[PDB]
Amino acid sequence: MKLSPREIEKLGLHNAGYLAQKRLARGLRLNYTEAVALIATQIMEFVRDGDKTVAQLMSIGRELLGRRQVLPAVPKLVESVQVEATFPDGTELVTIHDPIACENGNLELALLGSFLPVPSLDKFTANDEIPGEIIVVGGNLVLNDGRKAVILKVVNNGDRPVQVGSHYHFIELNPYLTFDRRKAYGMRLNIAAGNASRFEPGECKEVLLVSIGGNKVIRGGNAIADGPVNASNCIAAMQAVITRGFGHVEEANAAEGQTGEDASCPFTTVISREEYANKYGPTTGDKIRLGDTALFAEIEKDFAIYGDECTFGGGKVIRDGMGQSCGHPPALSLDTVITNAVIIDYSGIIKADIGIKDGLIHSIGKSGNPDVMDGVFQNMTTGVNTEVIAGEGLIVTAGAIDCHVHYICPQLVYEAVTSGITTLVGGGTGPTAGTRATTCTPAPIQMKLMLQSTDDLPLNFGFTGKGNCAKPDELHEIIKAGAMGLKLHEDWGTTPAAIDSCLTIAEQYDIQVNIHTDTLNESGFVEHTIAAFKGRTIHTYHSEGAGGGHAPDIIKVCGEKNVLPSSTNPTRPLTSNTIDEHVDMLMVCHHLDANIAEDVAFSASRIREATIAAEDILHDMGAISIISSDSQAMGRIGEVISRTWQTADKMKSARGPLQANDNFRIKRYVAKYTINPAIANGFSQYVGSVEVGKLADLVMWKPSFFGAKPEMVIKGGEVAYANMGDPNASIPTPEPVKMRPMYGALGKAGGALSIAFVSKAALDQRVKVLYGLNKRVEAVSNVRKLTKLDMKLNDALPAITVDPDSYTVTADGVVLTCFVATTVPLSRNYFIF
Amino acid sequence: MKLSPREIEKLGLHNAGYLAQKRLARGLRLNYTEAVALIATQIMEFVRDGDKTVAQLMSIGRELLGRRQVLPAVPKLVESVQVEATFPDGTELVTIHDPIACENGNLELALLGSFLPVPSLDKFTANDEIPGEIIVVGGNLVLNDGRKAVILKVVNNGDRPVQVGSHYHFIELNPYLTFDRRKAYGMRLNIAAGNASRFEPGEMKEVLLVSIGGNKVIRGGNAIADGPVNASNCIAAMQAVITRGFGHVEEANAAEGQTGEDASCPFTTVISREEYANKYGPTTGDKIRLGDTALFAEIEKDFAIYGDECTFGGGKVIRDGMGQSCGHPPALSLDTVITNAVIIDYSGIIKADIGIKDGLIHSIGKSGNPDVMDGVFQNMTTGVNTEVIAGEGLIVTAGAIDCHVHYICPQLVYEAVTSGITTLVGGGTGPTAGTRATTCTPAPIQMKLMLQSTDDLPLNFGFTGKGNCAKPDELHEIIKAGAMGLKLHEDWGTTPAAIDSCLTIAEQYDIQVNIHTDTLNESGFVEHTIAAFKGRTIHTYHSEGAGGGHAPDIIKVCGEKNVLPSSTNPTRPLTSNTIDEHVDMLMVCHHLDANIAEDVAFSASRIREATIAAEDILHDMGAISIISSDSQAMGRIGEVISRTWQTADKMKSARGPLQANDNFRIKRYVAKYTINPAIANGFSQYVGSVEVGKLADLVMWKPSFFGAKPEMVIKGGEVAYANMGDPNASIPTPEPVKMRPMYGALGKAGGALSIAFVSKAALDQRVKVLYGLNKRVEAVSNVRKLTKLDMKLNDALPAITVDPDSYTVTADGVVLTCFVATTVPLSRNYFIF
Ligand code: NI
Ligand code: NI
Ligand code: NI
Ligand code: NI
Repeated sequence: MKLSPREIEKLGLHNAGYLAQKRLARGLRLNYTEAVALIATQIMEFVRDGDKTVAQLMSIGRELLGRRQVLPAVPKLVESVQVEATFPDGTELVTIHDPIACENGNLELALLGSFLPVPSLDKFTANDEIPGEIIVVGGNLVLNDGRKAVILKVVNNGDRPVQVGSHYHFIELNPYLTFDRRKAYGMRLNIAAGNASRFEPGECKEVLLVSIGGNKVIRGGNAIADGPVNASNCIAAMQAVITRGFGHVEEANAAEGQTGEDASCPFTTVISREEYANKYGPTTGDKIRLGDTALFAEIEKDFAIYGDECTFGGGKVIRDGMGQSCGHPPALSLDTVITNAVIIDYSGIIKADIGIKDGLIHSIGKSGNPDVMDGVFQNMTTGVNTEVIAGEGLIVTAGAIDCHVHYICPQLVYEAVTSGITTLVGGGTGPTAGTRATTCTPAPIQMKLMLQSTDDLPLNFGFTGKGNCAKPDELHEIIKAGAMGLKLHEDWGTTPAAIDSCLTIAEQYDIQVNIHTDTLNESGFVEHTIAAFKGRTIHTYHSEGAGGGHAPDIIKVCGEKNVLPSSTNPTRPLTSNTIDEHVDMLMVCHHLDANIAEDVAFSASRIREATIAAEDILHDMGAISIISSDSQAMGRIGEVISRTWQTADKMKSARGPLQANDNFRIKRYVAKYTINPAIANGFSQYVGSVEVGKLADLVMWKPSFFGAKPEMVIKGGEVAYANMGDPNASIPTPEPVKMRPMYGALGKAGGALSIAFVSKAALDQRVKVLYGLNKRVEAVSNVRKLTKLDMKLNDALPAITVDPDSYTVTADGVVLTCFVATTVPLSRNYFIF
Repeated sequence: MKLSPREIEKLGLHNAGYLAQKRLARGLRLNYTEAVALIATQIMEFVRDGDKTVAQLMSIGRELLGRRQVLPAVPKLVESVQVEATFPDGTELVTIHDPIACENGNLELALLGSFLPVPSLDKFTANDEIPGEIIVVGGNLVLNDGRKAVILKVVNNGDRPVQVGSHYHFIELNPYLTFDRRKAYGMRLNIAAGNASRFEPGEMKEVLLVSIGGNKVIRGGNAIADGPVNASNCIAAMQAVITRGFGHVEEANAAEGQTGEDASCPFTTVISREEYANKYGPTTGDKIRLGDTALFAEIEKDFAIYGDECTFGGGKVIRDGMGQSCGHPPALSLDTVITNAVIIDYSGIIKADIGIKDGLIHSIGKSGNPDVMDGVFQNMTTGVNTEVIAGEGLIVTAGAIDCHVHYICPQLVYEAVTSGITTLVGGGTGPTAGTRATTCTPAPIQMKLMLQSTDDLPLNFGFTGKGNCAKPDELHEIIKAGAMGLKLHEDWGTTPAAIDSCLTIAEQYDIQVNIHTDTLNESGFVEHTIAAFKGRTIHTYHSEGAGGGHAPDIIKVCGEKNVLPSSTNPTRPLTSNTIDEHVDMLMVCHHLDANIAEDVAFSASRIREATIAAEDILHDMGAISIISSDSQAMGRIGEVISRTWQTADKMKSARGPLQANDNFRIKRYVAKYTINPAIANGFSQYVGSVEVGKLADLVMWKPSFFGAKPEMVIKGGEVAYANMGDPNASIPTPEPVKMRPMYGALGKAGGALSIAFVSKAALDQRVKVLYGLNKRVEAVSNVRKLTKLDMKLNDALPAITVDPDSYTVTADGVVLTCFVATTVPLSRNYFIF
């Protein structure tokens, strides 16, 4: 067949269309991903037929699926569908804009060529009544306040069209525009940042101009006015205007003034507030729905000065001598700027530009060019050598950190980064019995190998040894080898003696101890394991206990001051299939028999509605500080983030507000998979939050998709993984769009962008050198003096009791009961399976 | 002063002349080295004076030192003295040939400028009555037997001199030589390999010509006769002789025959036998005095076919198409050939060419070009790409192997290679108390460091850990780190428990255990340590015991079948200062007081004339198998070799012959610092003898200096260290000549040429990769099944008793007594201090 790659991919795309076609013919309402596959698939077939032109399919594509055939969110999610195919005259791109352009679509034609029977309308469900919607405050904003202003007559005396961007130095215009060049001096158009005025030939326009800000130095254009704005350089600019024949007619009468903050001043330009949000993303006071949850994030603070937003593109702001600085010291240009980002972080929900330098977050604030703009500090310069990642309208958060990882297969890793995870911590050596049961890399040799194995992958890694030992001998060895933490697991024996010996070792080496307790209460009940901690910091895995630990009351640990507790994700939150699923999963993982009295006793003692319900609440209470996966050993790597938001969404709907928005809950929860995993494991100076001085491990989200599927994963300042369409296409957006590794994941790049975390002892020996690692290696630290109070926004310490028969949990006197949700967000709207 | 390096060196050369001047003024008869410094020094001063010419100094230099002023060896050792100095007309080279050209010299003039009083003749001792002398068998040798021959008239009709080498293809000569070219076809001159016949213009000579050998293929010269010699190529050669105007007159009458082995055949050429030895070094039956000892090596076998010796030089044998082959497959050219070497090695004293390829000894035999010489095998081809090291007249031995090394300072190392040592085995970490007492590199960290440290040094290295332990735990670790052997030392405790635990480990890891027993008999007497061996292989260091062990009878170990025993070198052999030196040395190392009864008791129990006398004998018996240094911890790195021969010289003179030459003794001893240290430590497949397949770690000796100072040290095929004179000079021989590192000692080369030995367990983990070592790393093996019978030529097992009071040693019933020698060879004749 001589299949080129693009042919192979389209076969896949087609397969997805056909599956969507089969669901449609069943009278299922299609989700976003289904609508897309189906339409791209048909477009490709119509091109194969050879009967239809591009202009035709542009129309035909709007009339396949109608409001009736799709889910309530789809008409807002599907802005359009793009695909390329081979027409009779070669490859052509077809864009279908607003494909849900009607009520009924055309079923016959949506299925045409599939040979699937065409369903009747009444086979489809009835329409129900907008993910990531921006709720704009009512009103207008005056651009560019407190600046000298002038209105000038401008003529296009050329024979061709001339168009001028918002930030072009007006004196430097095409010599064929005629106006008062002297009055234009130091001025630029008073219009929304990044648009333009178009002058057809012969046209006369009356233009509102406003003064440039900051240092008021003009660079570029025609070099008419090179230099700082002053009386002396004005005289020189005018000399050059005359000599070089730049169109000039004095307007002695021109209205002059300033942009004053009051009503009906003719120099001022206003921008409708809904429209501000659409161009540049939301600003202070606006709220943003997280994905299709019920959560709203309100912009708390904005660094933007209205009218100088950093937007990149033709005629736009980020151009030489305008928004892009020219003449500052080269070493301080930002490597990359992320423009107009909504940052959601435990430390604040804000609107800001983010500058990246040397793989690090260099600054957060208002960025651009100090020669032309007020308010640009010397650490936020967009310069010649600065790349641009456009955040307008998107959310940025820290890369997620999953601190309960089983390295069972390398593909867990791709699934992780693709969901928004950039750091993994746990143990394993591949698909062995030991690794499948416990987060342990047991032999020094295997430490060596896992570090070397994962050395090119664009994530930060930590590996943990087997902590189950009643003598320190072999623990010293595994830490010296490079383990950055130890796992105490019952399958290797978690006994008071092992617990003690392992914590004494943690005290010496400043590493975290993660524990899965003695479910069987073989050598003690939970109180005996707590006693054995002896007031020493310890991280308790899946603290609720479905995934392991003292039956039935391991959850008591969420009330010990020295315990840092996490949950794993599959019990999150309590939903209608939770219990059934987990019982059987337990039966499967423990090789138990549905028909034996005691097998079923063990399992009913392990998987308990009363405690999972309590887990939803303690999680909302900030009594459980972290959420993690338990990847392929009871939990799900790609669902750390979504299960966090699904827990938040359920609690918002069940419980009281926590402090006219959901900010306090949003920040509490984002902390559970970003900052708190980093604190617990001892590397929070390097990652876990959007703050200056930390790795620029950064995930871009569409608000409509937030918490389900991100756009782009930045690793150490460079794009590591991202949504990507047809590699052969004329743009990146045509089908099939899927998460693929990017330049940050090829060759040596993964290593240059990331950190392998080891113990200080291992680093003292330079295991980075010994092991031949190209990834940066750093030591973990500051882990032996943590208490629950060091967990950001999750420092609650209830008195917990658990009834040994009913399993009912009481916290601070209050019986904890929670309902069984029948659905969750961030699921049916997003996934093809 | 702006001193260049040469100026700095000559200052040292001067200082040596002046010291030699002071000694002469005292009426000391000078040795070789003194004579040289003195004469070069005066020559440089006479040059400074500016009064005398080169030709003058050439005569004056002969009349400074006379037979009276020098030791008996000097007139044979000092063939000449060369130096270069700045005359009024720039730098010029002065060679003084045969500087002892008279009886009285000229004292005043030998001191002139030194302002030292000129001694009178009677202050000098009276003359006494030849180191490395060759004793030639009486007679002649017929060259080139069994070959077609012809005598031809040859005339030089050219106007300039023409000279032809022994192996040039005669038909290929200058076209101005006139002779019968057709008879000359396939012939060459029948003269000694490497010389020539000179034709002045117009001269007529009657030349003996003999047929070429091997395949008889002609290549090179003028391309007259390109091809295998046969009637068809003859016809073509004659065509080209006619066409190209090569001088040709038919000699219809020429005498034709062959080289018969009878007397007075006019076609044959004989070489006087003494002359043969002088040109090509000795052959079968000749004998060579080792240095200035009484030892004589007789050549047991010669591979040469008389007349085809490989000698390289202008006009000589090793030239394109003659002895240097042209047309064989390029991959099989030797990298280097050592021509006409006497090899002295445990396995035989012989005469052979030695072929080196890929740093290994590739072949031993008759080397050359199979197209023109008989007897050249395919693995002995001197090719275009073959380097020549000329061994004619010289002795080649394996690199010495010192297996009792304390790494106290890096300089031990240079002192070792410069004396002829290429492998070191021992322990240490530098000048610490532990390393100054024991051959122990105790920490894994220090193993890594010492291997990294010594990585560029052109010697093979083995490091040994601390074997003193009653538990195996840390012993496992040091071997895994890379130790290739363990040392049990009393200073760390050599108790029966430690001995057992250590040897049990050696059985697991296949490494050698070296021991210095419990001198104090604190824990047991020697019996008890022997019992603790439990029949297991163990290397006993300084088995005599002055250097350490059970007082007074450690020597008993030389009679245990599982013991491999070595001596250190300072007690070798028993001479008049031995006992006095050692008592004090013991006092100093043990911080003892001459005035405390028990300090003097311990000392007298440790240092024992009776046992040291017995050591001379058991050494000669082949009852002690190895001689080693104990470098800087009672022993002397640069004297492993000299002390071995000094011992052999003293026993020759004291005892009966061992099997009309000294071959058996010579071989027995050479094995003590070559093959037996490599067998005992487990790397004898790589080094320790001049045998095919092993590294080309080879030392070139002048017989006159053999066992004192070597000429050249070849490390893995490349010269690593050698005598070198003035780097500014026109030749390499002018003063000051001293041992200097060569190209094998610079940059990356030392590593490329050598091996670091580790345990198999360490190599299993790739410590070579972990430690970033550029030196090749290999594992030691085949060491736990050795018995004294595996020691080459040193396998004797006497029943030994030692009287606890008289210290008298008895071996097989015989009381061992030996005299205190007053002098030793390989000392006063050679050293400047
Ligand atoms: Ni677990
Ligand atoms: Ni787990
Ligand atoms: Ni010793
Ligand atoms: Ni020693």
